Amino acid sequence: QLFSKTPSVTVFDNRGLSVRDIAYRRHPDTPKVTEECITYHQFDFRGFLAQSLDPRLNHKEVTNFSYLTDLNGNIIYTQSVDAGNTLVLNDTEGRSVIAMTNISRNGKDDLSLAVTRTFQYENAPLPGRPLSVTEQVNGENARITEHFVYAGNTPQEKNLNLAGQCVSYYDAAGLIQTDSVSLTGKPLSVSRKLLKNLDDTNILADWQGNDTSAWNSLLATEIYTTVTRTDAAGAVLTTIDAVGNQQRVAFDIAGQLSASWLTLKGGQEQVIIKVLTYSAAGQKLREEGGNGVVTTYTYEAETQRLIGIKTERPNGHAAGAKVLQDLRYEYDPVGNVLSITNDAPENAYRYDSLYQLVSASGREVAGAGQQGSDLPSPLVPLPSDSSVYTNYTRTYTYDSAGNLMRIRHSAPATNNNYTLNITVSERSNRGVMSSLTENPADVDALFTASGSQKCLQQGQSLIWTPRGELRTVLLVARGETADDSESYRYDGSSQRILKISSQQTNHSARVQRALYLPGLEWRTMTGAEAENLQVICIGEAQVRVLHWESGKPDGIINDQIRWSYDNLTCSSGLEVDGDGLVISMEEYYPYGGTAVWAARSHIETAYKTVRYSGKERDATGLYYYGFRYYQPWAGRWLSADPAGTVDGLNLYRMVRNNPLRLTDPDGM
Amino acid sequence: NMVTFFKGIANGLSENVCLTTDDFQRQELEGADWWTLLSTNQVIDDMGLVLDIHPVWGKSDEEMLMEKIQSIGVSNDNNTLSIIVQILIQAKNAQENLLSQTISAEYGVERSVVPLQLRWLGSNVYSVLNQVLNNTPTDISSIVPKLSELTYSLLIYTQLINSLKLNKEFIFLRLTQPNWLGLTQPKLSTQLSLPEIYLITCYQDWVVNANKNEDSIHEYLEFANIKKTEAEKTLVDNSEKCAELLAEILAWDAGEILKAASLLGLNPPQATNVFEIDWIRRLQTLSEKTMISTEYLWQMGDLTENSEFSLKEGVGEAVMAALKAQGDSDNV
Amino acid sequence: SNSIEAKLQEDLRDALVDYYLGQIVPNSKDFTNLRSTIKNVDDLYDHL
Repeated sequence: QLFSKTPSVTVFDNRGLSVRDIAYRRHPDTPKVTEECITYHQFDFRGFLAQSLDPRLNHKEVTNFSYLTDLNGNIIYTQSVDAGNTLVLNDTEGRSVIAMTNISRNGKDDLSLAVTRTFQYENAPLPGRPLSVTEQVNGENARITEHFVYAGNTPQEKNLNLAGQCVSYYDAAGLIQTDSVSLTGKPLSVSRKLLKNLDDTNILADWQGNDTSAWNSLLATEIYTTVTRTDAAGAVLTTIDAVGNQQRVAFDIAGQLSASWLTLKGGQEQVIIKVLTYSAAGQKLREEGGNGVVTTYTYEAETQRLIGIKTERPNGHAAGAKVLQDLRYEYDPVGNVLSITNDAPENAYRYDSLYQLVSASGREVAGAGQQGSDLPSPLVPLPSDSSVYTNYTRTYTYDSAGNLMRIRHSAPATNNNYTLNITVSERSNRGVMSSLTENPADVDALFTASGSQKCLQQGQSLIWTPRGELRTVLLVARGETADDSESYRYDGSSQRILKISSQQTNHSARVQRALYLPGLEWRTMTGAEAENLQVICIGEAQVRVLHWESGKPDGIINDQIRWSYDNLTCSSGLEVDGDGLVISMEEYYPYGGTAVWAARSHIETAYKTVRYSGKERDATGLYYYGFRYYQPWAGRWLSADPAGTVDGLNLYRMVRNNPLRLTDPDGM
Repeated sequence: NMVTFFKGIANGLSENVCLTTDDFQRQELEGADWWTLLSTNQVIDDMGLVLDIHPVWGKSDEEMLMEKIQSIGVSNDNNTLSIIVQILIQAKNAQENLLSQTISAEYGVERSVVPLQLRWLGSNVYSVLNQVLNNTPTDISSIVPKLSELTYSLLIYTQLINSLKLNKEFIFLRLTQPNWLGLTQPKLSTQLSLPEIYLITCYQDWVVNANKNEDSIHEYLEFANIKKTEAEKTLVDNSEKCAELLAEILAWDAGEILKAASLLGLNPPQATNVFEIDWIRRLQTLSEKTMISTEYLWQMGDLTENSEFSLKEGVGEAVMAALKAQGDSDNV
Repeated sequence: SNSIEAKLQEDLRDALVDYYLGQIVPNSKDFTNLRSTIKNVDDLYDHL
């Protein structure tokens, strides 16, 4: 095959370190040229890499990195033209001491933008463990972003197995009072308390001075503790989100999951499974949830390349024999997909020799329009029609370096053809769809000294913060009104513990506040009549469930349970009730634009936000991927992470661009 | 592209750069308006803009702004003068920085050296602002190509300087001291010829290869060049002192160097132009090759000239002496 | 190495040799009658 003679090579100095990258890359439809897909790598007299480049900068003769090091030669203070000069600094004993980034490009660069965090520790006799850390505003005030209050060794602390342990991680978003632990070292309870008002966007969550005798002003009434009991196997015996949600699980003779039963807040606990069958690889095979459908999955047993999946309501079901789907899938030697189809009409794909995707033709639903920063309406009810998902072609294009060019498309069924084109920096990964700016050198002015974007999707309000975190935003609004804005709390582990959005100006004043906790999302859309409702981690990958405290639905029960098809990409593309009828079916390009979006009923729109990639949508259409975030109109991160250096040069390098090249989306 | 330059510069000039009568009738500024005085003794434009003088190592920012007023003295008060210097320096800083921020940094321009980039174009910030107002050409039609030619020559200068990884002091002292270079010509800015380029080469080469700091070299060049030309000629003393200093810089015999100057007929002996040091250095390279008496190394030129034998046999024996002594140093 | 120049002296041998054959043979006021001596080695004995 013409794919032959595309090898990768590595070439070394006499020290024995690879002085360049080598591949042999060909665009298949113009096969005469194989690219100079090779690049510089340079290492010091200590054998440690000083430099590497985009080849496209090499004849431009401008450097891309800096590294600075100690005796023992570890990196200290270091820069790239995308990441910016950045520091984390550590003890002799490697304990962290301080962290800084967001420093300008003249060389006299301005550390008054250092965004500082610094760390504080035990003293003798105690071993020197971190009792605390503080933010410092660069050039300004420090505030104690957390404490890690280590226990003593009282008989109490023995009992609780908290001997010496952090009984109180006073923290961003409040306190977790770790307050019992097992002989198996597993925790057994911890009082997660929020802030005195967690939807207060500006109370510190910083823990200055003597002790919580002060910070009682700052910790919540929301004493939303968790409690736990454990097997000797360490698997969960039970666990209880002390607001009233709880869980139990059981396993086979070896240890695979056999059943689980999960109490929704103060309710009964009920089993999720009706029938179960795994593969011997422990992967699934033939399952029936409380949904009561036969679903089955079929794969290359050597590799679990799923050749297909079938679902029906079985013969003799409460709603009789009814096939619901029958998907089939096709794969290459290394295992890249090439096509998929289903019945109850086909789609197909192409890649560079690099496996860099280039084509993704298929079928997509009429009337959805050309993709914007939106989710359309679903087709409702679910079309039985053979055609409304009309056939189409879509394609991808990419830089010599790790950057996209364009997505290019035809909708011949409707002549709705168009192309998307990206403007990108002369000198960095800074770049966006050309209607934001067409200028590939103006475009680089638009990003922070930490390479996050200065302003939102089309210039809307945004602030980035310590832990790097974006923390307030104006997703969309009228006349610059704040009543359509959004903001977050997260803990020091960046657990996105609370949403607080407004969408209420001349509107239903149901303040779009939602908590997130162990086992729990608590949407609290307060004040029209407050729509206050919990949803629980029925899994994680999850079945899903709902409970109104207020703002009850029409025609719909509280505590209703539904299963969903987190597919080969975890993409939750279909949702089904306890009776084997589909609520909704939806699908999306690799670019994450929707191919299809449909439901059997209309207000079901309100009930589903975790979707493509299996990830949560943020409100506009972009996904909360899970620490970073994904924009589908651009088909990109809307978020840099220069920590991707471990795996690629581009701060916004999305994935190995056939995304199915890789397994598991954490969304950082 | 050019329109976006004129965009920021045309508005910001009128906004902030226009220095005013009240700026020179401030609470401390009693009596005659320094604004008028400098709008008479030309230092401030009728648009209030600073008449930006080119930087040179002969002086400094405040030294220049001080002399600017002290050379005539519309006010004798050191206080008023000094604070007015503070005022005009903040104004000039804003003026110059604004022009730096406005110039398409996308040109690959380091904003920090924009005024000296201008001075290599001969031009200055003030004349830039003058042309900026002459059309406020934030439009494609009013931008005359004479203006864009500057950016073009900047494309040249920048691709060069970006390969150089230049230091501002280099260009500063360069334009300050072409008399220290091999050339001092009217429009080098455009002639941009090989001699200049080789001067750059050997200059940067010496910089990286030298044993000591760049300013220690500038000190050598002051103590040799300016010192020799203090009077018509003035520097018998620093023959040895410069030779030893350069020996510290390059690790070779000061005496040998002095003799090299002697056979070059350079009086006073101090080799003090970049090309002179480079030649000397080439002599050192020849020494690093063969360690022969540079007297003879130079005498070797006559060998090509035949026409006589005694010198030939002499230097021939000299080559044998080199063979034995240096070979022995290569082998023992 | 001195070996480099160590050729020169053989050249000098050749020079002497020719100075014998070329100059001495016709210009020898000594040995003006006697000839033979066609080969270098000869005078190594005869007078050298």
